[PDB]
Amino acid sequence: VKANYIRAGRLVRILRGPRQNRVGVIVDIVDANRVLVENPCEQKMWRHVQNLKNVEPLKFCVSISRNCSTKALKEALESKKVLEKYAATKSAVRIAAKKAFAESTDFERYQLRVAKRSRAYWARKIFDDNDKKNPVSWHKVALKKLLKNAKK
Amino acid sequence: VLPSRRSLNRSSRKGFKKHRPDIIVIDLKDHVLGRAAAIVAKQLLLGKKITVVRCEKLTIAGSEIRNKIKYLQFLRKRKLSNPKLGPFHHRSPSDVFIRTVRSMLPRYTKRGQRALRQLVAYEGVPVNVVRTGGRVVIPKAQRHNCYRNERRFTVLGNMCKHVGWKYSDVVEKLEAARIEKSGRHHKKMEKVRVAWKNARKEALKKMPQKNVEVLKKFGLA
Amino acid sequence: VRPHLRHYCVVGRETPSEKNPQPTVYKFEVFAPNFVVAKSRFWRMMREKNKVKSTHGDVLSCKVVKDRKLAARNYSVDIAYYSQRCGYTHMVKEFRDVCKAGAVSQAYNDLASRHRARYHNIEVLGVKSIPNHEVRRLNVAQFHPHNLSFPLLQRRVKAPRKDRVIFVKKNSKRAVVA
Amino acid sequence: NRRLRLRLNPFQKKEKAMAKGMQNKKNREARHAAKVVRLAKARKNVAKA
Amino acid sequence: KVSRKSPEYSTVRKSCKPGTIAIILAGRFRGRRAVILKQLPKNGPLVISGPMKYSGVPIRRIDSRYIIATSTRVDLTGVDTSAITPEIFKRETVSDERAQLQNAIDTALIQAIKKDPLGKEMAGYLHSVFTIKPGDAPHRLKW
Amino acid sequence: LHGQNKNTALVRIENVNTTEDAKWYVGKRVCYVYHGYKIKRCVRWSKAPARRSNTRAIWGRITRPHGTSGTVRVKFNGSSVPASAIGRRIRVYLYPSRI
RNA sequence: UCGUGACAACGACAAUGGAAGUACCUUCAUUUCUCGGCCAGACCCAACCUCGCCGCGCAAUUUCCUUCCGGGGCUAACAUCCGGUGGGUCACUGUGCGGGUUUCGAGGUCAUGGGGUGCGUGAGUGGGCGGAAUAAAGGG
RNA sequence: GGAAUGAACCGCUUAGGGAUAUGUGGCGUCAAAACUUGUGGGCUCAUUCUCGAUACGUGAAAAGGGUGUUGGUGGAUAUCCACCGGCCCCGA
RNA sequence: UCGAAUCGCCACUUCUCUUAUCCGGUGGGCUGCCCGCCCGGCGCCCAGUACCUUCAUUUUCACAAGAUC
Ligand SMILES: [Mg+2]
Ligand SMILES: [Mg+2]
Repeated sequence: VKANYIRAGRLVRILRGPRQNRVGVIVDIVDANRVLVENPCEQKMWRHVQNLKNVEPLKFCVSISRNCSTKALKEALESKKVLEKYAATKSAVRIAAKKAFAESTDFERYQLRVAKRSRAYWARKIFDDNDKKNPVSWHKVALKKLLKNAKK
Repeated sequence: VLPSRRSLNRSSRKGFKKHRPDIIVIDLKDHVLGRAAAIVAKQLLLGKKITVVRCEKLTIAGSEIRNKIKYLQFLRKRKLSNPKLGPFHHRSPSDVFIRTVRSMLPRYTKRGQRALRQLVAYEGVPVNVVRTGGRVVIPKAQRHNCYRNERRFTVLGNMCKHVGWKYSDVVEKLEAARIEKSGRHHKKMEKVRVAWKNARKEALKKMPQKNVEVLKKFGLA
Repeated sequence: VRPHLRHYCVVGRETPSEKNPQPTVYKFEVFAPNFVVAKSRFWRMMREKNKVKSTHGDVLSCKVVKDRKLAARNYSVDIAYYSQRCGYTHMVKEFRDVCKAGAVSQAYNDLASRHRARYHNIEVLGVKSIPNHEVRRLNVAQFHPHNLSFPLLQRRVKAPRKDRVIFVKKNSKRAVVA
Repeated sequence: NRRLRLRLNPFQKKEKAMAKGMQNKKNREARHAAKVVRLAKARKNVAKA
Repeated sequence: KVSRKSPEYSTVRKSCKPGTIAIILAGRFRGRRAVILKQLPKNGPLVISGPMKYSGVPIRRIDSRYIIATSTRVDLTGVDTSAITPEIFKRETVSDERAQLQNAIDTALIQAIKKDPLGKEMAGYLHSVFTIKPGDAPHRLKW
Repeated sequence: LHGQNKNTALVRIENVNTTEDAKWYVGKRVCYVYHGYKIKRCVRWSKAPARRSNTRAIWGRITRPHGTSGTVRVKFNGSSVPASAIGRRIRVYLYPSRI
C-alpha cells in the first residue's frame, strides 16, 4: 500500500546478474514482467531488457516521456542531478562499503581493526565515567543498594 | 538425564561447575510444516543440535476442515487384532512435528535414532530457554515467502485442539505471562542501551583523528 | 538473446531436368531453434504444396534475418495447430514484445500452456508489428496509455547466490548456519 | 605434444607464425579498416549501374 | 638462460620475494608474521626472520608451501644477508655466534622498516597475529 | 541407489556454498581427529614426551569439488575413513598454499 | 554333544554371509638397529589431463541505422504505425576456428614411470638438452 | 545399472583392479545431485478410499452434464447470441 | 582413578507485531507526485594507536606440545 511505483523515469537498482548493484532509469514498459533500462552516464548500461523480479525501485524519479532518446534522458539526469543525490543516501554508502572491504589488501584490514579497537576503548572509558555518577549498570545499581545497608 | 551421585562426585573432584553444548534455537512461528521439517532433518544428519519452540504456530496450506479430515483418516488406521501394538496417533503440536521429522530420517538404523535424539520440541517458549540467547528463523520456509496471499491456511494449534489436544488453554495462558514479563524487562534496560549508544557517539571526538578517517572510508562512522 | 526460435529465411528450388528446365525459385520464412530444423520445415512445406521432395531439390540459401531496434511494440500472430478431436484450428493472437522472434516464442509457449499443443503440430502463418488503436484485445491495450504506473507487491526476493544462508537471526541479518 | 606435432608435420612452425601475425594488434586493426572501405566502395559502384 | 645445474636456478612462486611479509601457517609459530630474507643456494627453503623483538620469530628455514605471501614489502637493499648460509643450520640454550648473527640482522632489519613512511604502522602490523574466526571465509579474501 | 563406495568421502565445509569457492580448496590437507583407549606411538614420541596421549588422527587430501554447492571429494591416503566419523568434525588446513 | 576357569561383548531386525575400515588382542612370519627393504613432507624430469587470459576467417552483421517531409495517432506535444527524401566508413547476438620456445598467468596425478645426472656400456633425441647464427622464407 | 517391488520393459551386455566420461533414470528429506537453480512463461484449489504427480501397466473408468475459471471461431450493438478447446468438478 | 574427541561470548544478542508493509517513526500541499519534521555489540596480541619491550636449539608439515569442561 506504500511503494515506489514503476513508471517511465523511475530510478531502479539491479539485484543480480552481470549488472548487480548498478543504477539505471526505466525508459519503457513492455508487459507485466519486463521493462527497458538505460543509464547514459555510466559504463555499460545501454538500453536493454530487464525482468521486473530483478530490480528494486528507488525514491528518485525523473520527468521524461516513454521511449525517450538517450540525449533527452541525458539532459534530464544532469538538470535534476539525482545520481548525486542517490550517492549520498545511506543505502548507497553501505553498498560501497561492502565493496571496499571485498577489495582490501589485508594491511588496510589491520588498519580497520586498529580503528575499531580504538573506538571501542574510548567508548568503554566514557561509559565508565558517566556510570560512576548516575548509576546505570547492574554492578553500580547493586553497589548503591548494598551501601544502603549501612546500619552496622 | 538427572545427574547421579557418581557424576556429582566426579565434577566436584575436578572442579567443574557448568557446561552448555552448542545448540541452535529455532522459532517456528509462521513456518511451513513440510519445508521446515525437511531442512531440519538434513541439518540433524550433519550433526547439529536443534531445539524448536512455538510449535503450535506452524502452518499448513489449505482450509482447516480439509486438514482436520486428513488427520481423522490417519486416526482410523489401527491394528485390528491388538490396537495397543498399532500405530500411535499423537495429538500435541510438538509430537506432530517430531513424527513428521522422523518420517524424513533413516529411523531403523542407529545413525537415524541418534539424529532424532538430538531434537527437542516445545509449545511456546519455556522458562529454561528464554535466557539462552537469540532465536533464529528459516527464510526458505517462512509463510510470507511460500504462500500466495489469497490462499487459506491452517494453524497447527487450532487443528490439534479439535482432534484431542487438551492443553491449548494452558499454553495460551503461559504465553500471555511470558510476553508481559519479557516486555517489562525490555522496557527496563533501555537506559543502559541508550547510554551505550551515546558513548559511541561521544567517541569519534576523543579518539585519534587518523582512525576516524579510516572508519569513514569503510562506512562505519 | 533470450528467445529460442530464431528467425530464418530459406531459399530453394527443384533440381533442373529436361522436362522442367529453369524451375521456379521459392522463398520461405520459418521460426526454428537451429538451421537444421529450419531446412526440415522448408522441405515439408515444399512437398505438401509443390510436390517437390528434398531428394530432387537444392537449397540456395539459409540465413538469419535481422530485426529492428529495441522498443515496446504490439505484435499480431496468426497461428494454426492440429488435434485429433477438432482437426485444424486457426486463430489470431496479440502480444507485447520487442522483436518478432520473441513474440513467436511467446505464442508457442502460450499454446502449449492453454491448449497442450507441441512444436511439430503448430504452423505459423505470419507475424506483424501493428500500431496502437488497432488492437482488439483489452489485456494488451491496457499497456498503451501514457502516465501508466503500478506498484510491485507480493515480492519474492532472493539474495545473490554467493550470500544465501540457511539459518538467520530473527531481529538482524547475522547468519547462523551457512 | 609439441615435439610429436612437429615430427608429424614439419610445416607447423610457419603455420603457427601466420596465426600469431593474424592476432597482432596493429595489423588486425588495419585489416578491419581496409575491409570496411573495400566493401563500401564496391557497394556504391554496383548501385551506380 | 639460467641452467638447472647453476646454484642461482630456482622455481618459487613470484609472490615470495626478499622483503615480503608472510603469515606462518604451521609449526610452533602458527599465525605470526615475519619477513622473508633470502632463499638457500640450491632450490632450497626460504630463510625467514620476523624481527624477533617484534613477533618473536628467530632466524629459521621454512618451506614456501607453508606461508601466505602478502603484498606488503619492505625494501631490503641495505641488509646484506650475506652471512646467512646453509652451514649455520647444518650444525646440530642458544649459541654465542648465533646470537651475534641474529642481533646484527635484526638491527639492520629494524632500521630498514623504520625507513618506510608507514614505519610505525608496519611495526604494529608485525605484532599482530592471524586467526580464523567463526564465520570467516579465507577463500574470498585478497591478501 | 545401488550402494556406496568407501574409497571416496564427501565433506561439507562452512561458508563455501559454491563450486568456484570449492575450487580454492583443491589439494588442501585434511584430518579426522578421534581418540583410542590406551597410549600408542606417535610422531615425536621421544623428542616431545608431552605429546603422548590417546588422541589419534587420520590424514587425507581434497581431490575435486562435488556438485554445485561447495561439497568436496576427499581421499584418505591409501585407506578409508571409518564410518564412525559420519557426522563428526573434519579439520581442513590452509596448506599447501598457492597464495 | 556336554561340564568347568578365564575372557569378549551383546537390546528388541532369527541367525549365517559380502565389502571396506577401526578398537582391543595375538606374538605367527619378515625386515632393521648407525645404517634401515619403515612413516611422512617438499623439490626435479618425462607423459597425460585441467584452468585463466588474448584472439581470428566468412555480405552472418541492409526485412537494418540516421535526417527531413506528408499521412495517422495521443495529449500541447513526443511515441507505437504507413509512404516516401537524402545519407549511410565500451555490445549488435549466426557460422567455422586458433594462441607458450629469439618463449602468452597458473594447476593436478595417495590416479603413471624415474638412476630421480649420480656412472664406468644402465642408449636425456628435445622448437624443450648442447653450439652456431641473427628476418634466413612465408604471411597481412 | 534404472522403472519403489516383478523371468520377458528401458539402458547395457559381463577376465582382476584404478582414473576420466556417459546411457536409461534423476537433483525437498529418506537418498548421491539445483545447501528448494533461472536475473522463464502460463494453467489448477479438488470435505471421510481424503486433487494430481515415472511409459509397458486397461497394474481404474464411460455415455451425459457445469453461470467454476482460462482461451478461440462466426454473427449482431454502442454489451448480446451460437459453436469449439485447456485444467478442475458431478456422474464414481 | 581421567590419557582422551568438541575450539565465540555478552546482565548492548537474550521482548512483541507486520510483508497489500511509512524497510526507524511521523506531518503537509496539489489519483499520484511533490515538500517536510523527530530520533546487534564486542572479540583477532601494549587495558591501547604511542611505537617502549621477553620470546630462539621445539634448528622445514605432523591432534594446539595450548585452552575450555
Ligand atoms: Mg635450441
Ligand atoms: Mg543429498
